[PDB]
Amino acid sequence: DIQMTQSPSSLSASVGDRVTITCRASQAIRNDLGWYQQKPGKAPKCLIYAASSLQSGVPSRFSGSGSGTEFTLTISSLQPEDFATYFCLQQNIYPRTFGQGTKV
Amino acid sequence: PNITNLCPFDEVFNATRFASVYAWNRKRISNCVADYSVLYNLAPFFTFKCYGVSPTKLNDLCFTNVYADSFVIRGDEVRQIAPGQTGNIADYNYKLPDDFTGCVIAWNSNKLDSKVSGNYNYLYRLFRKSNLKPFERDISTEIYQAGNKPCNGVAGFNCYFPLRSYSFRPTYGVGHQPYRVVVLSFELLHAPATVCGPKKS
Amino acid sequence: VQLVQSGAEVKKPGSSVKVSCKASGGTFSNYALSWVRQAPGQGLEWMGGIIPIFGTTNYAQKFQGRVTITADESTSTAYMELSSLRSEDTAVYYCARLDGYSFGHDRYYQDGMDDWGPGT
Repeated sequence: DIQMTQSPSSLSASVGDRVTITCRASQAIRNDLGWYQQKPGKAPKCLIYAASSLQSGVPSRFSGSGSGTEFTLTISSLQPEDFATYFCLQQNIYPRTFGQGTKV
Repeated sequence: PNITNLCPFDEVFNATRFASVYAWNRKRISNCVADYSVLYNLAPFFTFKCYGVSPTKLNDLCFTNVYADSFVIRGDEVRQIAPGQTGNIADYNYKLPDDFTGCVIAWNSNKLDSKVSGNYNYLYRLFRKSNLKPFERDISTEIYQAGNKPCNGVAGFNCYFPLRSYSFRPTYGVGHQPYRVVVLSFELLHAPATVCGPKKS
Repeated sequence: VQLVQSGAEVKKPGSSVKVSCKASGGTFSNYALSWVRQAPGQGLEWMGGIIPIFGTTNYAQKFQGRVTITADESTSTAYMELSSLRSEDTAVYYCARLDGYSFGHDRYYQDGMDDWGPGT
C-alpha cells in the first residue's frame, strides 16, 4: 500500500485556460492512474482509462500524461459544467489509494 | 527470357488463421525473387508506412534473407508497433529496434476474423515482471505476481494470468477491429545476398 | 450493466451494518467488485474488493478484520457487514466494478465498466 498526493484544492480558472492538475505516487508504476469526475450529489464517472487512453462517450477536451510517478491531467478549454472534483485511482496493486482534489 | 521462381508470400499473407500476439510465427525467407508489387498496392493493404528503406527502392539494394512476422492486433495498436512509441503491446510482446530495415503491412479483417459468436483464441500479454529487448518471444505462462508476498496457485488478488484475450464481435467500430499486421525485416549480414527483386526487361 | 442498492441504514453507534448491492443487467460474477466511502468533508476512500467466482477477499490498511464482505453469484447480490460504528464513521457508500480483469475466461475489459451505485 502506497499513498498518493495531488495539487492543493485551490484551483480556480476561467473559461479557456490551460489546466495542469498533478497527481504523484511514491513507487514507479507504469501507467495505471485513472481519473474520475464527481459532481455534488451524483455518482462518479470515468474520464480516461489509464494515462493517455480516453473513455468513450465524453467530449475530447480531456487529456492525460505521465510515465513515471508524476501524472498530469490537462483541459484544452473549459466548459460551463467544469465545476467538479477529480480523483486519482492507483490500480495495479490492490490496497490502492484515492487521491482527492477539486476544481471550481 | 530470364524467367524466375517465387517463394511463398502467399503463405505469409493469405494464410487462413494467423498466430497470436505473444507467440508470433517468425518465418525466414531465402532464395527468391521478391515480387513486392502485390505488397505495393494500397487497395488491399491500407497501411504500408516504411522506415528503413523507401517503397520505391525495394527492388534494389537487395538483401540476404528477410524475416516475415505476423500479428492480429486491434486498430488502436497498429501505430504502436513502429519504432519510437512505447505502450502496452509493443513494450511486452514485440519490441522493434530504433534503426531497422523492413516495414509493416496492416489491413482490416472484419470478414475473415471477426466472429459474432466470438473469437477468444487470440491472446496477448500486458503484465510482465521484466521488460523486452528487441526481437524475442515469451511463450512461458507463469503467473505474474504484483506484490512482495508469494501469491501463486490460482489467479487471486495480485496473481495475474499474463495471457489476456481480445473480443472480436462485429458490433465494435473502427478502433477495436482486427488489423492483421505483417511486419517485414530486411538484413544485410555477411553472406551472398539471394533475395532480390525481379528486374525482368 | 447497472448496480442497485438499499437505502439508508442505522446511524446510532454500538451496532453493525448490513449494506448490499445487486448487479442488475448482464449478471457477471468474475470481475472484481469494490466498496468506496465518501464523506461530505473528505474525498473517496477504498476499503475492500471481492471476487464473486473465487471468494477471495483483499482489504485496505488499518481495518482488516473489521470489514466482512460476502459474495453470492446465484442471486447476483454482494453483502457488506461492518461492525463497531462510530459517529465520525458515517459516509455515503458506493459499490463499483473499477477493475476490468475477468478471472474466468481470461478477458480484460478495457473500459472499467463505468459501474457505480445511486448512493445512500
